[PDB]
Amino acid sequence: RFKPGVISEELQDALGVTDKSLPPFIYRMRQLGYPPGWLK
Amino acid sequence: EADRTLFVGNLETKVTEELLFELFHQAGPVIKVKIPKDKDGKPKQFAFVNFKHEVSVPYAMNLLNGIKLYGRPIKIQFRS
Ligand SMILES: [Br-]
Ligand SMILES: [Br-]
Ligand SMILES: [Br-]
Ligand SMILES: [Br-]
Ligand SMILES: [Cl-]
Ligand SMILES: [Sm+3]
Ligand SMILES: [Sm+3]
Ligand SMILES: [Sm+3]
Repeated sequence: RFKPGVISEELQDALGVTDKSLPPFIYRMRQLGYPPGWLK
Repeated sequence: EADRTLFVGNLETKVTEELLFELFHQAGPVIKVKIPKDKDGKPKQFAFVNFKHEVSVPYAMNLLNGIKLYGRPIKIQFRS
């Protein structure tokens, strides 16, 4: 099942995200809506 | 076809196909990511992302264009 915003430690560090902080693209996902390709 | 693919440029040298696969997997199921090589075998600084669904392509543009990987904003372009 798709888990929005659940990412690996490698990707967290690549995105500059510290612990207990939202990935930057999640702020966009919450306004754009659920990814259409994952709709079920 | 090209309907389901994106061009991703301005990649920091440490960006890999694996990393881009995971990131764009957030926009929709990804089939494959390809960072091409030159004749000498050196990876380029851009990638092609192949999605399972065309609908993921405009969404990924809005979700991810300009997001920083290792401090550099990725530059997404449509291929179709
Ligand atoms: Br969310
Ligand atoms: Br790679
Ligand atoms: Br090429
Ligand atoms: Br192209
Ligand atoms: Cl490769
Ligand atoms: Sm088609
Ligand atoms: Sm079409
Ligand atoms: Sm690995």
